[PDB]
Amino acid sequence: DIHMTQSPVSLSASGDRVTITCRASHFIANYVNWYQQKPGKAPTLLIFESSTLQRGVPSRFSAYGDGTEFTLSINTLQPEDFASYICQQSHSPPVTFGAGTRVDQKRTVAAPSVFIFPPSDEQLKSGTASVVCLLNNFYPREAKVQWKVDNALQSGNSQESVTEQDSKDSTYSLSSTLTLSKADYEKHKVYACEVTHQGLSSPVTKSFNRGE
Amino acid sequence: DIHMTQSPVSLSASVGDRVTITCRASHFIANYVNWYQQKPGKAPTLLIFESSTLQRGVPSRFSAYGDGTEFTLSINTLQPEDFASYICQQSHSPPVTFGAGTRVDQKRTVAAPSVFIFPPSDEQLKSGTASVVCLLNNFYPREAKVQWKVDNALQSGNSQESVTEQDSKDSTYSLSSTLTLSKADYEKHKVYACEVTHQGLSSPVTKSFNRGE
Amino acid sequence: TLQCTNVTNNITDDGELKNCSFNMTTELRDKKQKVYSLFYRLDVVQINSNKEYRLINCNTSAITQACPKVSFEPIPIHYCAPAGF
Amino acid sequence: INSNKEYRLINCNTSAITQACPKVSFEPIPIHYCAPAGF
Amino acid sequence: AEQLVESGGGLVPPGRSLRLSCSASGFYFPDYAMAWVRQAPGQGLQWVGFMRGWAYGGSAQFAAFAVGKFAISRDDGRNVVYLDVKNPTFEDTGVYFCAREQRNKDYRYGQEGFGYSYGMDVWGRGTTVVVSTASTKGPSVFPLAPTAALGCLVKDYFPEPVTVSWNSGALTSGVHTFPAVLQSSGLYSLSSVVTVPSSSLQTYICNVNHKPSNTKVDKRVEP
Amino acid sequence: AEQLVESGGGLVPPGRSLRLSCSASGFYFPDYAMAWVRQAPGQGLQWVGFMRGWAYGGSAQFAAFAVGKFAISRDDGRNVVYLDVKNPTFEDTGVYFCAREQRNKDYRYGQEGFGYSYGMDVWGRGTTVVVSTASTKGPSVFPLAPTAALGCLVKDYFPEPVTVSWNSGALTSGVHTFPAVLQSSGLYSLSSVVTVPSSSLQTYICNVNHKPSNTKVDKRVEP
Ligand SMILES: *[C@@H]1O[C@H](CO)[C@@H](O[C@@H]2O[C@H](CO)[C@@H](O[C@@H]3O[C@H](CO[C@H]4O[C@H](CO)[C@@H](O)[C@H](O)[C@@H]4O)[C@@H](O)[C@H](O[C@H]4O[C@H](CO)[C@@H](O)[C@H](O)[C@@H]4O)[C@@H]3O)[C@H](O)[C@H]2NC(C)=O)[C@H](O)[C@H]1NC(C)=O
Ligand SMILES: *[C@@H]1O[C@H](CO)[C@@H](O[C@@H]2O[C@H](CO)[C@@H](O[C@@H]3O[C@H](CO[C@H]4O[C@H](CO)[C@@H](O)[C@H](O)[C@@H]4O)[C@@H](O)[C@H](O[C@H]4O[C@H](CO)[C@@H](O)[C@H](O)[C@@H]4O)[C@@H]3O)[C@H](O)[C@H]2NC(C)=O)[C@H](O)[C@H]1NC(C)=O
Ligand SMILES: *[C@@H]1O[C@H](CO)[C@@H](O[C@@H]2O[C@H](CO)[C@@H](O[C@@H]3O[C@H](CO[C@H]4O[C@H](CO)[C@@H](O)[C@H](O)[C@@H]4O)[C@@H](O)[C@H](O[C@H]4O[C@H](CO)[C@@H](O)[C@H](O)[C@@H]4O)[C@@H]3O)[C@H](O)[C@H]2NC(C)=O)[C@H](O)[C@H]1NC(C)=O
Ligand SMILES: *[C@@H]1O[C@H](CO)[C@@H](O[C@@H]2O[C@H](CO)[C@@H](O[C@@H]3O[C@H](CO[C@H]4O[C@H](CO)[C@@H](O)[C@H](O)[C@@H]4O)[C@@H](O)[C@H](O[C@H]4O[C@H](CO)[C@@H](O)[C@H](O)[C@@H]4O)[C@@H]3O)[C@H](O)[C@H]2NC(C)=O)[C@H](O)[C@H]1NC(C)=O
Ligand SMILES: *[C@@H]1O[C@H](CO)[C@@H](O[C@@H]2O[C@H](CO)[C@@H](O)[C@H](O)[C@H]2NC(C)=O)[C@H](O)[C@H]1NC(C)=O
Ligand SMILES: *[C@@H]1O[C@H](CO)[C@@H](O[C@@H]2O[C@H](CO)[C@@H](O)[C@H](O)[C@H]2NC(C)=O)[C@H](O)[C@H]1NC(C)=O
Ligand SMILES: *[C@@H]1O[C@H](CO)[C@@H](O)[C@H](O)[C@H]1NC(C)=O
Repeated sequence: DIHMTQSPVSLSASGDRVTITCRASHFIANYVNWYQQKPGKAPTLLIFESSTLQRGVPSRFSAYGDGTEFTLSINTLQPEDFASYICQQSHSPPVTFGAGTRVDQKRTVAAPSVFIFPPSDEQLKSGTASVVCLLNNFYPREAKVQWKVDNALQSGNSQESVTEQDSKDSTYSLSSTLTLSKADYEKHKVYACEVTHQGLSSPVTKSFNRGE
Repeated sequence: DIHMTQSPVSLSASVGDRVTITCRASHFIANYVNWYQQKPGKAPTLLIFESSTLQRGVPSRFSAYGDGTEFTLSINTLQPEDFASYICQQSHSPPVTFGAGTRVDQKRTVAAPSVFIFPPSDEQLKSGTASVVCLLNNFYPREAKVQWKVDNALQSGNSQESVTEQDSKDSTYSLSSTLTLSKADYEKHKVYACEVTHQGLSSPVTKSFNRGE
Repeated sequence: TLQCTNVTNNITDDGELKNCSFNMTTELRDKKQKVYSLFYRLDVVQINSNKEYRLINCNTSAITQACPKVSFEPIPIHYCAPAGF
Repeated sequence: INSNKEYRLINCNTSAITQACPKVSFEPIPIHYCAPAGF
Repeated sequence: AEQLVESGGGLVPPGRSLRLSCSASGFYFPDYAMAWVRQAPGQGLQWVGFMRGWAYGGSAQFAAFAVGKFAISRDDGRNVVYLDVKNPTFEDTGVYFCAREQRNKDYRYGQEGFGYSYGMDVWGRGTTVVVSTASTKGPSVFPLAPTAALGCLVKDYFPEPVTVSWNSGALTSGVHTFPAVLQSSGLYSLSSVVTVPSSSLQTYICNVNHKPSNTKVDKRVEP
Repeated sequence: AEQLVESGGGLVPPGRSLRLSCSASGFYFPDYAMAWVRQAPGQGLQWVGFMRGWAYGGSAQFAAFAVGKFAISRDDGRNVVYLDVKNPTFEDTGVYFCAREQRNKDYRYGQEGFGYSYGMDVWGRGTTVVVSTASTKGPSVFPLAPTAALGCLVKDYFPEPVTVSWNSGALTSGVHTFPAVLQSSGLYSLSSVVTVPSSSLQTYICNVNHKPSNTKVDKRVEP
């Protein structure tokens, strides 16, 4: 298959100039359609055929390339342009898409309001020990959540939900919820959520215990 | 050139398994690949011509397909005679380029080699050739490494290695790496070690002997 | 060869009207032009994905259409004898 | 017809084209025009 | 105007085959070829298959996974495209986009090459199919025991949405209602928190309302 | 029936040019195009060149190394294909397969494309040419001085084969007669071992027999 590795993965600017480079594995000389999907919405073609402006898309965008490694550029940024931008080839079946670029706003590196939560005891009466690890108001996207159940590094038993880019400060908020049961809720004690973020200087390990 | 990198390199399953072999390209070859079978010491045999269509005379347990670049053969199901080398080969462009092949053995117990080392006989010293023979026997899998030492000089190129095929009675392999040397450096050196690494071995087994010993 | 579909307007023929798309060339010998047209079932026949049919004369005899300037009316014509008869 | 401009021939959408076979002349010839007799 | 309407189901048990429907509007529909792009939630776009217009043969190809697993069928008499998911698997849980093909300024596709180069202009709403044996249910809303914060786990409902209001909207300061995450059962587990300052840990009643099942759980939060 | 017979030589000195012969049988031979695939021992298949049928021109192309180094010529009067290896090199030591081309179910090749797509159905026996100045000779069979094991190095013979029998076949328990490896001279060096338990190190006489040179060496094994 001909694969699209779209660069970068995320992007941060503020009326800035944005440039996105999407390459190929083969010679696709001009056969790429440049897309826009805002989160929770439909896609939107921006530059069809890797160089030509779609009618209805404003003139601040500009894509081009070489034959293999194509490049979209934006002059200039608008505050509604913080979306996911996907390159996609039109040279060969099957259709392969790009990596996308979830673009937030370059701003102050904000530390998360890190919190951990015991499940309620009627939720213990439901049996589910949903250990909730709250984060709030962090910038950038670079956050890591590490779990501990009696210092066993838990993985797969957690469901994580993150807010989008904020309006009032363009930060994120996170909730990684360690989905567990009651038999290992009471069969274990040390319930720690280790949180690493760039605004954090250290991996913050909030913790609690069985019922505590 | 348009090169075929056939995946995997070797394969292990058992009698009545499902086998799948993926052979890709470097260009767009939309359906122009002939799928081959060469059993060891034998002729090739076309299995799937044109990357999707069954050759008449080849049983229906095989199935190949693809996309345009990365083609894929699948086998449902395995038969005990199917342990052969299966080669993809393009029919899109001259020159003819072949695939990597897949020497398929049977998935079984990981067997450790019966590792041995051997001095040459002294009438073979009278022939001058110091054929230091490093025997392995009854090992599974294929993943074996032979390392040579002549007074702890890591010898390479001065050895001729001969390995048995897939066994019938236990589907293991047996190996003989034979360090081809001369007599002047047979007597000019002492420590004659063959370090053998295998997966069934926990460690690199270094069998050794000395000049005449 | 032809790419045809059953018509959909009414039931009095429901069939028989095949929306036949096709490749063709044009004036500029170097140019192409595949169009669509609607034909009655009696002027075509199929040949053996979607069914494709050409024309029943295309293995037997050549085809001309009428130049549209002439009429088709049977004319009341008196038939006269050469004299001496 | 509407890189470098490319034009064909003006008859190529209207009418076919022949060239003259080069053996014939093109001279207007002094020709007397005679009547059928009885006229 | 020129709009595309995707439908065909929500919760489906695996193995039990599926019918979709890409209902079109607004234009002469067999001008355009049709295609299907699925998308797993939280993932990139996953193209499934296309189907050409009848003038291009009406031919339908697929992606590699979609060989055998799926079946496209359009209907110009209704201007709708049916997609057949026979033997659905839990892998096939995702939002299912359906789009048309775009002709050029001369109202044509490409002559040479693949033919289709001008992209998919109108995108439908996308239908969401969950391949699981769950059921339509009210949520098991449980609060979160704790400037601290607190919350209510709006857990195990179907379908989307609920609407959480902290003391019936009297509390709004710090509400970060997180998006609902599904489970292996296929049930929505929604997180809704609020940064309540730790000196004030009123009685905070999350007044949720799952109007698809009319389930309005009023769960007071307590440490 | 439809069989292909490859011949043309064994040991050849380098530089001295070579004639091969792909003798056919069983079918109407100028129906099919012809090709040559060589193979170095212990290596993958190495296609050399093809030659079309005369209705396709009789045209013969080659691989990149085979440009200038080789020359194909078929003979429909004998149903044989001669291959000319002018200036053979030691690189050109290998087993030389020769195969035909396969027509379809309608008995035809491909119209568009390259033309040849249905593979090579009948494969010949393959001829083996060693480009070296060695000679036909009996082996220098030497035993191997040592549950231990022992062996006999059946070294420096031409041609294949020998037949080793331990005490004339009275010993069989543990015999791993390894395949014969060639040398830089081009002489076969065969390994034949047997796992003899170290408490019993009888007199083990490997009774080899190189019947192409009638060389039956009966070498007793001693530590
Ligand atoms: C055999 O198959 C052919 C091949 O397609 C059919 O030919 C089509 O016939 C239909 C008849 O409806 C044509 O559809 C109409 O096209 C009009 C032209 O508009 C096009 O171009 C304008 C700009 O010039 C664009 O803005 C527009 O988007 C179109 O691309 C449209 O104006 C008509 O649309 C209007 O009415 C419809 C409802 O009728 C509304 O939905 C629209 O919004 C709009 O108000 C209409 O779409 C079509 O163009 C023909 N295509 C071709 C290639 O010729 C044959 O009719 C068919 N025969 C049978 C019997 O089925
Ligand atoms: C008028 O002429 C035009 C232009 O020729 C036609 O448009 C073509 O329509 C055909 C219909 O068959 C399309 O053909 C399909 O091609 C696919 C492969 O495309 C690759 O190769 C072509 C040629 O090199 C490239 O243009 C393209 O970029 C790709 O690299 C095949 O995969 C298709 O076959 C598939 O389905 C069949 C069964 O249906 C399977 O057996 C196959 O395995 C495979 O799955 C098919 O052959 C073609 O793409 C169109 N465009 C072109 C050539 O540009 C019009 O249809 C024609 N109109 C008429 C006759 O009315
Ligand atoms: C001018 O050039 C043309 C084109 O090559 C030649 O025509 C060919 O002539 C040869 C003559 O041998 C024909 O070969 C014969 O084909 C017969 C048809 O069988 C074919 O098809 C059946 C299925 O329908 C298959 O089962 C079969 O395998 C073949 O593919 C065979 O019946 C003949 O074989 C019989 O005799 C031969 C030996 O004589 C035996 O080995 C066979 O077992 C069997 O008894 C034979 O193979 C060939 O088909 C012709 N091709 C065409 C396209 O016509 C002209 O002969 C040539 N003229 C001159 C003077 O050179
Ligand atoms: C009846 O008609 C068919 C065609 O309808 C003829 O078959 C063609 O014969 C030609 C002979 O020239 C073949 O042409 C060769 O093409 C090669 C390029 O390869 C690509 O394309 C072909 C065609 O698609 C593929 O099959 C191939 O895999 C590749 O995709 C060239 O590389 C060849 O040239 C080589 O040699 C010449 C010298 O001879 C050098 O100058 C070149 O550098 C190069 O090394 C060659 O040109 C063609 O493949 C055949 N098939 C087609 C077009 O479909 C029949 O021969 C004809 N029969 C008659 C007249 O009796
Ligand atoms: C060539 O034309 C002939 C005459 O129409 C077709 O031959 C037969 O036609 C009759 C009447 O249409 C049919 O009932 C037969 O079935 C036809 N025979 C066959 C074999 O089809 C003939 O079909 C035409 N050839 C092609 C390729 O369409
Ligand atoms: C078809 O021929 C006609 C006649 O030449 C061309 O039509 C117009 O010709 C007049 C006289 O030269 C020009 O002033 C017009 O500009 C022509 N029309 C256009 C649109 O150019 C006509 O161009 C020809 N069309 C084609 C496709 O060959
Ligand atoms: C419509 O086309 C189909 C294609 O299968 C054909 O079977 C059918 O007879 C046609 N309909 C009519 C009413 O002729």
